[PDB]
Amino acid sequence: MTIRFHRNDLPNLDNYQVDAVAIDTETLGLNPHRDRLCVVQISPGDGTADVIQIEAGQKKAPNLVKLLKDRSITKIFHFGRFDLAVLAHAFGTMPQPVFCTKIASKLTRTYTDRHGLKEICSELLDVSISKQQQSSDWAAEVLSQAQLEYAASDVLYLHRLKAVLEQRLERDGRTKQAEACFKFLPTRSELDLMGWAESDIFAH
Amino acid sequence: SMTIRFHRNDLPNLDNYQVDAVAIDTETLGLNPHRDRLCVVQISPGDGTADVIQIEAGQKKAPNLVKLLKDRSITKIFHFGRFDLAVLAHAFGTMPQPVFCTKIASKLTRTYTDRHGLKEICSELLDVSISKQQQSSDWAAEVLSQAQLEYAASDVLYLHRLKAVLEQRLERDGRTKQAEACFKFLPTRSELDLMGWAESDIFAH
Amino acid sequence: SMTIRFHRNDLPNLDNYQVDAVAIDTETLGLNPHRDRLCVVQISPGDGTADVIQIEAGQKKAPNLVKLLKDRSITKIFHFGRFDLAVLAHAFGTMPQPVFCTKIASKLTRTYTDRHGLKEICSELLDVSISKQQQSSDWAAEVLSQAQLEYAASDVLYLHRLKAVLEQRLERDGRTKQAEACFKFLPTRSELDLMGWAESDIFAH
Amino acid sequence: MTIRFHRNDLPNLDNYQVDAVAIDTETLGLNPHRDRLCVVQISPGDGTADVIQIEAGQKKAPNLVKLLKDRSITKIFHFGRFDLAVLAHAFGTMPQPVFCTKIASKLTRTYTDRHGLKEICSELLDVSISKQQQSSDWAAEVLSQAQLEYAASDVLYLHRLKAVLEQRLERDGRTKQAEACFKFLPTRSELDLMGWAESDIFAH
Amino acid sequence: SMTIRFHRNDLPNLDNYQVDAVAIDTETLGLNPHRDRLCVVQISPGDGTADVIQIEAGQKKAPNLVKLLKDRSITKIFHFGRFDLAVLAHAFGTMPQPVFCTKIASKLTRTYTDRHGLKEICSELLDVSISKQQQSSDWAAEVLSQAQLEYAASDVLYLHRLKAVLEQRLERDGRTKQAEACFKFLPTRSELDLMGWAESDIFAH
Amino acid sequence: MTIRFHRNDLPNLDNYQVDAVAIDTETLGLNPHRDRLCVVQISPGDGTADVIQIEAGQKKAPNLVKLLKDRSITKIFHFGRFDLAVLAHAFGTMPQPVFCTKIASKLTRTYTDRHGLKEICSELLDVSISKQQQSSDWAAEVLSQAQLEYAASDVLYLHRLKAVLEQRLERDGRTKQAEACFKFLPTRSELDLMGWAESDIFAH
Amino acid sequence: SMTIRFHRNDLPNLDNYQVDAVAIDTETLGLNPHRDRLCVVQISPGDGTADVIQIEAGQKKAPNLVKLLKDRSITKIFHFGRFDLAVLAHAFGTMPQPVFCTKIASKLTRTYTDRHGLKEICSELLDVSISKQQQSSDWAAEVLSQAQLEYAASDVLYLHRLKAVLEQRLERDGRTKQAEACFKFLPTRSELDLMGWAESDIFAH
Amino acid sequence: MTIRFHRNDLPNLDNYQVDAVAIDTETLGLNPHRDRLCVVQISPGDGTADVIQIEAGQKKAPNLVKLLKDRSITKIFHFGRFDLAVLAHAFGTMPQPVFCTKIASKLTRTYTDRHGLKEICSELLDVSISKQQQSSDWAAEVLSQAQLEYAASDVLYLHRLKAVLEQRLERDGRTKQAEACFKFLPTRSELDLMGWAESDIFAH
Repeated sequence: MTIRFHRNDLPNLDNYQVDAVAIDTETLGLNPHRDRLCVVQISPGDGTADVIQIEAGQKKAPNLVKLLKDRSITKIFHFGRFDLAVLAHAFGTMPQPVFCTKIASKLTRTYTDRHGLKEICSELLDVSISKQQQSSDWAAEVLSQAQLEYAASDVLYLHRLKAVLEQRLERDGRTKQAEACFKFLPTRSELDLMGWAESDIFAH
Repeated sequence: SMTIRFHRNDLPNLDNYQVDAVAIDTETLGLNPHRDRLCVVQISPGDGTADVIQIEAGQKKAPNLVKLLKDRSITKIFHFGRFDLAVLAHAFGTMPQPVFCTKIASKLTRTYTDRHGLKEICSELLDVSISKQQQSSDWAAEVLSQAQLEYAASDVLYLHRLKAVLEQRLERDGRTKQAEACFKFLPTRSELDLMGWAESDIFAH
Repeated sequence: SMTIRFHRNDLPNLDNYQVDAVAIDTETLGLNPHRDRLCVVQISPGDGTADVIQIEAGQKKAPNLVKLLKDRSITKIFHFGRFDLAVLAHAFGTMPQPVFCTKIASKLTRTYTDRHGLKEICSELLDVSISKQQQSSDWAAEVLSQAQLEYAASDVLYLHRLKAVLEQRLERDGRTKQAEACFKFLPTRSELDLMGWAESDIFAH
Repeated sequence: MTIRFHRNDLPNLDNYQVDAVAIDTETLGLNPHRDRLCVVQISPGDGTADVIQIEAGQKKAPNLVKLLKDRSITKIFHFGRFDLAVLAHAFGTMPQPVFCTKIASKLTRTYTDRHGLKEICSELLDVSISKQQQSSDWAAEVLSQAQLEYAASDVLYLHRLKAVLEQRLERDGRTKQAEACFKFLPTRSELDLMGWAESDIFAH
Repeated sequence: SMTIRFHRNDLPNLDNYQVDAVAIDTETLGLNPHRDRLCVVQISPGDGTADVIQIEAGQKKAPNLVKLLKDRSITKIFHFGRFDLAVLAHAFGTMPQPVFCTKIASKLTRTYTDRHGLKEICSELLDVSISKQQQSSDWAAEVLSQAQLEYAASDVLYLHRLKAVLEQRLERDGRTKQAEACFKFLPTRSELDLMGWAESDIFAH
Repeated sequence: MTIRFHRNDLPNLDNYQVDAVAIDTETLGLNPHRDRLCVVQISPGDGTADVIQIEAGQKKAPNLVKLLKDRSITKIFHFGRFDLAVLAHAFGTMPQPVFCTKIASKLTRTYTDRHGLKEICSELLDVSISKQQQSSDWAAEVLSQAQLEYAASDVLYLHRLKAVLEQRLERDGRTKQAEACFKFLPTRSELDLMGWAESDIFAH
Repeated sequence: SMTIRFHRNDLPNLDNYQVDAVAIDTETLGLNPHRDRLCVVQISPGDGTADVIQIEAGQKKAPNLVKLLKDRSITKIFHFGRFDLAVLAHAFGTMPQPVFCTKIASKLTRTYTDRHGLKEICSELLDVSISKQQQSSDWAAEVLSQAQLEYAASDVLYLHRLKAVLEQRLERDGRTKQAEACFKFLPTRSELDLMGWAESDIFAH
Repeated sequence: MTIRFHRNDLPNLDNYQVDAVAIDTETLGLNPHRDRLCVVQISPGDGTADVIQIEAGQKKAPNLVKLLKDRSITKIFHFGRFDLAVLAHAFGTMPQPVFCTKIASKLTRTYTDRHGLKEICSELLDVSISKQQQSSDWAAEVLSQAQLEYAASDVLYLHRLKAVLEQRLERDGRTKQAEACFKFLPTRSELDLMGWAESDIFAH
């Protein structure tokens, strides 16, 4: 497991001369206004990962933000709706464009209600990772090796999941609808930050 | 009279529709577009008049209406947008765009209430009285009554005026861009309903 | 008057019942056929008149009524079919057939509403006003009031007219064969209720 | 396990000179209008099974359809309400007459709320099979040996279950009511396709 | 007037209570007997008159009332039996018995309804109009209004008449013995509420 | 395990010169009007049990009924509300007087919501039995040794449970209330047969 | 008239507020203080008059009002205390204290009801008629109508009178100290709502 | 495990010359008016515990009550809302001031809904204890060694949990709000005894 650890930000973009990046975050909980960003994990898709410890009160991360702003780079998430809100709230940039493997799973894996990251890693790639846990204080001053490996596992496979899901979207005729969902997803996250996190804006 | 113009099948021409936005609603046999056929299309150019078009069973074409639905320079205004877009696309094969939905705009501006129905916003924003949506009409009946024509017309006669108020409120409260993104997605939301996700929020965790 | 004919125990003969379809309802002491006895049978031949028959406690026979229930050439029309078939079979030992149920027919045609009660369909389809089903009558009382006779009669006076409208709608919307299969199954649905499955949908996954 | 694999259709009816056949299907999910038919599995009741891979867009299966139409052949299902809708939607013929082991179980095994196929195979026959899973993309171009065996297991025991359930229906006095349920079941499936899949048509 | 007699603390004597059954209700500060004190006891001998007794804060004794509660030759009739028995036992130390509860009797006879409130049965069985139970009175107030005295009296003025009707119906429908066993258990049901099982059905599986 | 098997009825009351008997039943399910009585199991409290197979349509069991009618003999149940209804429906006699170990548990074991027979056997006596199962067709013509042992286990310990629960009722001051519950229980079962099985008659 | 005084932004001075307790309510764009801005502050000194203060978008200061909110010698009386304290602290940076909440006091005294709204207690305790809280006003509108000023004033004109009654009842029923502890905690309850626990009971098991 | 067992009360306060004590109780169940106090367990925070068996009808415990009344001694609980009500009901003194580790957990461990004592002992201290059980009659005349050890485990770690939680409250900026919750908690328990145990007094 090739994991590069950083404080605050990537040191440069030497490993990020790519057209897509895989991103996840760790926080103090599910409420972005209450629960601060603690870790950003990111992978170029080459089987390596960067795990970035974010300090309390940290307002800037310029190299990461360059990637988030770069419209030629697709930001891949599984927890897209959540992570986009957390990243926009932390550093002021709503990342775009995006691909969400959970939305893509919902639009292709029509035979199940299980769309978690552990499930799709196992089913689509035969890769074993941990489910999302509730046992870590991610604001701890020192993150353990186990925590770095957990964080890295959440981004090491997103490019490969996206490739499979793209094939299935084309096979079953839903590529254009998925793309429209991805175009809307940054707004869905903005609406969550604005005060509609518990409302489906499209409900009757 | 002059307020309501009744037609069979389609608009007769587009003389009244040389406009930048039209207001649309539909009447059907119920809430399931695959089971419940389109029965009426009601449309207004925003001038205080309305066209009420009776749609026949099995009707696959309505070329003049469809020109308006396809015309990207004309905004199609709805209150029941998610539903009506699915019904219209299923009936005639064109997903209307671009759109403005007064229900979504109400949800993003009238933050002090959970009541976003058409009767409520007509009364609150315009002091206009209309009927709530009813469950008492067989809209596939051979003969539509004058009361039914008036009910259908009332659902489109005020949408331009509501849109004007709601646009001002979206700008005042800083939500114009988010509303526009919702309107851009709405045709896909309706497509997903027709495809089999009508009971699912695609953005749920 | 001439509209309502009151009887004890049974019809006196079948002079008014030389017909191809009869309309039937019942009054009981409540919703549980094993606990709550049959108290009234109301029946109409479809000519704007009704017979209201007071049933005694412990009554096991009603031969003239039962001839009609058994006669396969006479369709028994109900609105409360699932319930009334169970009550009648439990009381007199004959499961009536064949049947037409206006509630099932309403569910298969009035696809724009969730309101399928008898008062609603009488008003909507016929412009006829009747009372909704009430919870204020001890139907086992020794004396039935004129108001009670009128209420019971109103539940059967309009079923032929409702059936005519609903048959037309089933044909219009293409569901005649499915409705007929529901009517064929309904006596078994009522038998299953009496057997102990009253709270279970036998077709559930 | 004698499994005969086929593409599209049975090649002939040489193995189907019988009075009853056992049928199940695999699909992309629970919504017949969205989720296509992917596999038809069928057994003559002799301890063998045919597993038929159905192509995307496939409109015909003439030998299978002959069996579905043949009124002298009872079609046995456990998932009857679902499979009848799927088969009618795929090929245009509503199979009849039918026997449903789940309905028969509900009418005889009055001491339990567990009416799944795995449960009744174990209880009535002491046979072990897998429960219905949510881990298979049945639209995959190549089905695995494990998938063929899973599909075959769903039809290999239905004749034997029907024989036991018929004895219990007669013992407890419910044969005629069960038969009326089987006569109505094709209509129940038609009503599902027509738009009433979430409604009990007999509710008050 | 002569219909309502108002008293402080207790009945003045038992001149009006040389009877075989009395009708009782209470008013309190709410539904929790440990928190919400007894404020009024209303009682009638069944002759169309009622005594309304204001109970003081901290009152532990009411000897004349308590003689009636203890007297096993006098049936205490309630509609709100489960509640009032707990309140009275908590206030004065005597669990009243024997009892007849018109609500339980209604549940065992009026099998055609889920409405077993006092206003409903007064109207249906006697054609008597009273108020439903209200939530607008501070019954611990220093001064009780004439309207409050009339409300309290109305809750006991009709219980003998209801009991007579309900006894006849219990006999007609064959449930007298089961009702009597319910009445025998009711004081224990009230004791169990005071002991800490107020939210539990002790007979649940 | 001393188990005496019988068809239809006890042959005599030689083992029942006692002041209390422990009783349970097996049936085709939870609805006494639909689901017939199949087994009566009974113990004198001496570590032995009688298991009585009841035939379809059986209307009499005179020796058992003598015990049910005998007012000098307490009938002990754990499933009292159910078993009393089943026995009264089968043979025409509502047993009395009774003691119910489930009611007694609810009135003493105030620290738990678990009042099943397996739980109280383990907690009060350190005895291990099976929980109530849903896998047996109790109307089968031949009951297995395992079924006889299961049925016997349900009555072998009720006298001992009653003795413990009586001590706890006296310790915590609830003997009189429990006795009133036991006096009412036959009526509660009658009301179930009469049509109130789903209603708490004491509800507001 | 003299009953309602209208102001922009703040009170003009504190001539009417040389008092030991003030009554306060607010109007906003909705229930979420982070999304829905403060639009009106209404305040009364308890003399049958009220000040209604229109708050501008983006307003961060209201120095005269804030002096009252900060003054520990002045009790701030609310009915909607938990909400209004959060709104006021979010708007101007001061958490008002000390406080008296008539809703909490009602819950601790009116133990016979689950209705603790302002309209209900005004009617029951004072025989005063006001409107319930409405969902029909855009309180951020440029122009507030006379009817809106009257509605806002009615929410503060009676709080001193309600507090007087409720204080007497708290003493009568022995709950003064517990109520005071609730009032002391209430500002923290409002802070916890703003911090992200608005949907959580912090004292739940 | 250093456990000192006592009947009725501490014999003296020789082990309690401390500024904070850790307390829990065992009872006959969750309703303080119905279910009597059976055990008080208390620790000075030095790795020892006192387990005090409380008799039926016991009205006094003067040495324990001295600690409960002493305003210079913080009473630490995990089950604070419950234990405060039980102690006040038993002996007449509402303990104050208090610290509740469950409230402190809710205000710091924002990434989880699991705030039980077993969970926080494991996560914050790597200490293993049993969860709260429902298998003990705590009114038994003789408590077992296992019961004494269970009771002691509930107080041996509360001082250490409080120290960790205080650090987290300061780190995340919630010390003052937590202190106000602790000041209100005795009133919350009084309101439970008064008749509001099922109501959130702050609800709209």
